[PDB]
Amino acid sequence: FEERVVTINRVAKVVKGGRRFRFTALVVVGDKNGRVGFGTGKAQEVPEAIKKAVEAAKKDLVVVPRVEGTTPHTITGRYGSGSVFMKPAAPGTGVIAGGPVRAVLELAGITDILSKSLGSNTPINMVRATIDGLQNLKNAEDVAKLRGKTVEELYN
RNA sequence: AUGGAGAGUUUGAUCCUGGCUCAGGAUGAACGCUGGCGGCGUGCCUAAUACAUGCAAGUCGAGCGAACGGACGAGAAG
Repeated sequence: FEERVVTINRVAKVVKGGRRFRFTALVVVGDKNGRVGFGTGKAQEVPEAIKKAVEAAKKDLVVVPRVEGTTPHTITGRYGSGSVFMKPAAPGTGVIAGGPVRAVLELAGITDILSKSLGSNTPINMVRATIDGLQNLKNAEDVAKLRGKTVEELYN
């Protein structure tokens, strides 16, 4: 699994002595073949935080439906105030996405997509919104099975 | 399906709300520095301010009278 460090944040807890600092890492994990995960890890040192995040991301991996390097249908993934619109694109379009979304889509093995972050730009909520969208993605075969029709009948 | 990227900044730290700021494209542009050439364009946006000088509306003799020019070529031998 490829691993990309989306953000590293120095967080502080106030004690009598003063502020105690730890580092938080947000990491996306993917095989670049329809499985992607995200995890957060916190530690006094950044390498240890990254490592914990990688282990967390591997624990939660989501299967993404892909139609020839794009998504099956347009979707708006929403989590909290985070909102990400993702529209399927033709080959050679490239990944048109910003910041956290790019990492998630690339590691999921999506090479062509149109995306816009419509909500919060906070990295974690953008990632969760993106994952939500991918989770609500559906494939024609499953829709056909659920609706008791052939894929051809689905499209008429 | 031919088409859609975000970032910084309120806190000890946080999530949110929210404004501010930036990365792009464009111009009858101006200014600074610099400057080889060619092709094709563009060039008073302001004082519908005032304007020296030349030029930008004439033509027709197959409408007309008249005037000039007087060829060709009429006479005398100084």
